[PDB]
Amino acid sequence: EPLYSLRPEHARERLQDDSVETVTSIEQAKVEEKIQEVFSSYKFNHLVPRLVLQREKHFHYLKRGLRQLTDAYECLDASRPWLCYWILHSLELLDEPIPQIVATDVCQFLELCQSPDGGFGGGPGQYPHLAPTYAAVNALCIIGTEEAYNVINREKLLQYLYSLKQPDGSFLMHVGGEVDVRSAYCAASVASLTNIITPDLFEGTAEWIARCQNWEGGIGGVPGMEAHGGYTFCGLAALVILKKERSLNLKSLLQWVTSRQMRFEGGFQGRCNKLVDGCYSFWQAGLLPLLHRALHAQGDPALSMSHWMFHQQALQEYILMCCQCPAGGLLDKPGKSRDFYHTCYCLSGLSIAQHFGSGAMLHDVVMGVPENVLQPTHPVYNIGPDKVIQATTHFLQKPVPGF
Amino acid sequence: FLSLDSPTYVLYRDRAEWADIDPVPQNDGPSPVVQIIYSEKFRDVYDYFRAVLQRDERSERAFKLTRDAIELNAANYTVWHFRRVLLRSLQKDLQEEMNYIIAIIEEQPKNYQVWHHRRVLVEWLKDPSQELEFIADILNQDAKNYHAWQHRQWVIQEFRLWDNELQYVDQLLKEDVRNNSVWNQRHFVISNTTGYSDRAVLEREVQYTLEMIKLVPHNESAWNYLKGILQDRGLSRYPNLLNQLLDLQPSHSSPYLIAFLVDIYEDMLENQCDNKEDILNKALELCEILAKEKDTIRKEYWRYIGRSLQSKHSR
Ligand SMILES: CCN(CC)C(=O)Oc1ccc(C[C@@H]2CN(Cc3cncn3C)c3ccc(C#N)cc3CN2S(=O)(=O)c2ccc(OC)cc2)cc1
Ligand SMILES: CC(C)=CCC/C(C)=C/CC/C(C)=C/COP(=O)(O)OP(=O)(O)O
Ligand SMILES: [Zn+2]
Repeated sequence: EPLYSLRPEHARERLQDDSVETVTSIEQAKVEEKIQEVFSSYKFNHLVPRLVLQREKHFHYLKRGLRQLTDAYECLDASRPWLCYWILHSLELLDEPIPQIVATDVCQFLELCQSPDGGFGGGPGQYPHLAPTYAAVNALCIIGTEEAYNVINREKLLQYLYSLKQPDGSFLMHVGGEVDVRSAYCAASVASLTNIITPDLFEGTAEWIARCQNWEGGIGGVPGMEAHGGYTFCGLAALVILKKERSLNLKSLLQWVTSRQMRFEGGFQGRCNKLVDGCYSFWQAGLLPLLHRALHAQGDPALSMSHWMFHQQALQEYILMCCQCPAGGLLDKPGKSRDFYHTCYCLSGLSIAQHFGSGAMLHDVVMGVPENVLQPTHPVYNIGPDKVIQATTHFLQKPVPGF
Repeated sequence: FLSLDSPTYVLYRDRAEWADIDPVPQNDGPSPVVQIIYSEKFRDVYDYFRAVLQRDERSERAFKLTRDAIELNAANYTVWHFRRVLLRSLQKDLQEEMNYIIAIIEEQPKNYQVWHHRRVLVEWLKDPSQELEFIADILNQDAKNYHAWQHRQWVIQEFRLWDNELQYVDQLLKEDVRNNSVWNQRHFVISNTTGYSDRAVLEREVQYTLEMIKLVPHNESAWNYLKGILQDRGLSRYPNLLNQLLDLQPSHSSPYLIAFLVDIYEDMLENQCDNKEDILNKALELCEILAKEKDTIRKEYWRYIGRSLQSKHSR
């Protein structure tokens, strides 16, 4: 009883290296040693385990970062809209309101980032790129006012997306950039939310994405490349937006993700024979809701009506025990430093693991104190489902540009 | 020329060669958000980069400035784009630029911009001759670097350099048989050369994997490879496979072996196999062995597999 990771038999889930040591096994055993110490610390210190999400610490870390960042974030100077999205999403998940004037200041900042030729860049005067375009549009939707919606130039945005579209179905990340399954997701996310999808915008795109699924079951960044959770999320989520989820072998995909949850740590790895992280609480585990909605759309009557097809409890235990910084913020794994990215995706993953939804059926699992329960997140867009519905509704008022 | 970590580095604002140009400070608004408190050095380089960018100054001094800007934030895609404009306008020698990107990737190997720049150089030069060896040096430091594998695949495909790659694979597999990137490269090489729809290759591949599985039974990579190359023909098409796995249980058992058994049974049942309602119970016995005892992190998947099989292969 009652925390899965502290049960005596859990010790049997440690790595079996068959007496054959390689780089891979040495590195996995190091991680498992650190994590076991975390799991054990309660017993060694003779205290009852109590899992608490340090909301107030996280809130103050976020509140501050929304305004000001140390020079440690110099590496993210071409990604400032990412920071707006990470932090705003984290606040939304923690159920912390956004002052009308931080809202207006974010709006103004993102307008400075918008390019006269469409899309958003990483900061004022930077050229546009699909990653900061995605982040900007998501941030604006989280804010959700008429001001925030009005920032986006839908006409230019559509021009920009066409400028990136390739003959084989793919998109460039930016002009003169290269192509990637990330770009298809960024394009489909922004297009669908703002209602600018034309009949030919995504012609070939599902087939290009389907070419990225490999012998493993997952999706690589381009055809031929190793399966990875980041790319598998982008690929599946884009196909859900395009209604082409059917193009994939969903069954090999399901077997692949589920295989990515670590038996000992409880969190997810990004690819096979690599390390648990942190942000894959969202990128890997967020596949399960998408696979549920897909397999259900095909009439799969073996589907649970209460749980996603991963160990929700073990993931919550990983995040809560191993991924919180005491000063606020969340992280990849013990011994790493906090950051706003892991704060975003660790909390997004926590939320997914807490909330099951499937039409009529709703069911929560909240490990630790009941205060730990977060607001839900939409598995396709990773903003609140209310922000999505809301946003999709307001831009349906307008015609797809051209019309 | 003047390195950013030279003891004698001077800010651009104190350089005489730059006096004619007024820096352009970042326009962040009256009340900024996510405002990063840049070091003096970063802010100084970038104020001058904005100036040359806005004037579209296509000069040797601008070219050298992009170097410092890149070093300060190599993720800055706007600087890389301008550097490429400058490489072309100034007619810079691209082999020297190849020397530069080599040094940069070597320092910051997990960055998209850096590998994309290299690829652009190789396509400008139509010259892949340094690539496999350079890539092998990066992989000697991190054998799982995703960009390095992606660039390798690209070079091999584009310039048809397939002939020595399976040998490279073999080397790395011996170094670390758990390296999933190397198992993936194996599949990539074989399926683009001889293919797997061939009996001589399909076999040797299987015998090699079973041989790897035997040496280290809890390496999931070899198991996923094995499954991967047999499964789209259908596992039940190979009837000896069952037996040969149902023979190393007490010797080499794992949740991987047991789960492979379930995949075999699953395909058997999907085709109208012999002893139908019979092989089904074997599978369920295993599923619940997995969901309750042997692989409980997947309890929700294995209970769902128990179900769907029940649902379509029972009564
Ligand atoms: C476009 C979708 N969004 C929403 C804005 C998004 O965040 O997507 C990603 C953008 C970039 C990335 C790649 C990296 C990932 N990392 C490094 C990392 C994460 N987990 C383990 N590691 C080693 C990080 C890490 C920290 C932060 C913060 N804050 C951000 C990233 C985002 N990027 S990164 O290439 O920009 C980067 C940044 C800092 C860094 O030094 C730690 C290493 C990489 C992944 C997802
Ligand atoms: C829309 C968008 C931009 C989505 C992001 C997609 C995403 C998370 C991509 C990851 C790319 C990748 C192979 C990282 C490997 O890093 P690593 O080798 O350090 O880590 P790993 O060992 O966990 O693979
Ligand atoms: Zn991470």
